[PDB]
Amino acid sequence: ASYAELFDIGEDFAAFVGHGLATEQGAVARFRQKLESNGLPSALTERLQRIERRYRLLVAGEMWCPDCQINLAALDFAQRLQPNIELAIISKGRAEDDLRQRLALERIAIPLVLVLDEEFNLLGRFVERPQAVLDGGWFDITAYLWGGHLEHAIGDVLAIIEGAA
Amino acid sequence: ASYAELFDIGEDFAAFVGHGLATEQGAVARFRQKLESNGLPSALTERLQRIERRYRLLVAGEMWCPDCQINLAALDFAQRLQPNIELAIISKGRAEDDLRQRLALERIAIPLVLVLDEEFNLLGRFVERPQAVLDGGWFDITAYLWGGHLEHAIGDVLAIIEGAA
Repeated sequence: ASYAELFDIGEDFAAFVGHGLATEQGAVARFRQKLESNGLPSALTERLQRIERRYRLLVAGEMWCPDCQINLAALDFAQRLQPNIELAIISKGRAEDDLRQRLALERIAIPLVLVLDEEFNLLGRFVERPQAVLDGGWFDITAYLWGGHLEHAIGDVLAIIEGAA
Repeated sequence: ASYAELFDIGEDFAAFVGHGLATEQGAVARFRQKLESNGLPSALTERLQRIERRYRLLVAGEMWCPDCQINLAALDFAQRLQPNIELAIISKGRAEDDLRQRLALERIAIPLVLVLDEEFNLLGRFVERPQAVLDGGWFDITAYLWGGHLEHAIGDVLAIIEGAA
């Protein structure tokens, strides 16, 4: 299926979360509250506000995955603040079946977030975790699992949008 | 999660089908029409009508899978004819994450259909294909992919219900 066809059958975040176990919806609620209370740095907030074109994020994720709970709570926050961004979420299994060849991936690590423009051209991708976490060791991964890198998922995605033209 | 918790977040067949690509919904429509036109043997139809207790089928499946398209179209038919049976469908990924240990499976072949009673006790399972297809060769698998074993998915499931007490 084309990226447009996949984004069409993808679910929105509210629906995605609504299909999760009570425990998993509570994990997402926890990461959401951290952003709602702490907010975001002003430099990042400014970069978000300056996004004036429409971007589509095609995600492969699942509500039982801790990395999806973490990073998608973040990207939902961003999208609710900046509705020029929109997420649609398909399954890991569907990504394994239809996205592995074109993306040149042997396996699908979730969340896989594909950043597309309005004509569904692929601008880049975020895979599993923020790059500052993927460059780190035990310490960074641990703070991340605690929700201390939520702003990095947003920053990474903005970076891909910014990196394009 | 318990089998009750998993069946609760499972989607019904109509919803499951509604999230599929137009092409995949057409495949399901095709297998449905074959049952709607041809029907079922009278011996099988009788065994279906005699199911007087409530049974819950917890399925792991995905709309892009040909085996799920085939066998779940069949089991939906059965359930619409015999509403003492009810399907709820969760993802392959969630089955990989939460059902592999308790079922003693190294991998999840879909559809995985777990047959449970009303107190969510596991009576048995159907895995990927009907047993008469799994015992066959190229010829049987080919007729199966063409939809010539739809009645066997139903029969297998009734057999598990019948095999219990």
